Amino acid sequence: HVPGGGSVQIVYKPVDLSKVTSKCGSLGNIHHKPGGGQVEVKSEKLDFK
Amino acid sequence: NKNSSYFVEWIPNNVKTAVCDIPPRGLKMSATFIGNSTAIQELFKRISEQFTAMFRRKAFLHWYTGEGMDEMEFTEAESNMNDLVSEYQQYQDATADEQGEFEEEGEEDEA
Repeated sequence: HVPGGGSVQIVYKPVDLSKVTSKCGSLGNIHHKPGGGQVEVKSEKLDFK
Repeated sequence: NKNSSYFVEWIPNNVKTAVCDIPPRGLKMSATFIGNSTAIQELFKRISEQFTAMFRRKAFLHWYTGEGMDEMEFTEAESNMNDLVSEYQQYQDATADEQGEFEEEGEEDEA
């Protein structure tokens, strides 16, 4: 007989962050909205016709 | 902090702590230690080599078989302790160093 055991394997496994996916509201934007209307439309020059 | 060299570093802290309110009768304070240093390989490695060297000439076995024991079972218990010995020997000096879930791809030429 040959004594000294057979063989036994270690428990060890590789690791990864799985390309995981979540929500982001901030990622959906790069630009701001244009301004409101700064201009008068009511004014009249009061000509006596 | 004083050493990591005698601690298993891939178990981040090897330590379990507790603090009971009541000491033993006649004492002020105390602690009980229970440890597993992989050094303990030597114990079993002794036992399973001392076993095998008597067994390799069948010494004493006549007393064992006389209580109907099986002659195959020696071979089995000593094999099991050789697996158990090998267990400490492989987990001693085992890696804290990382390995990724990433395979070989044929994505390049030679350069």
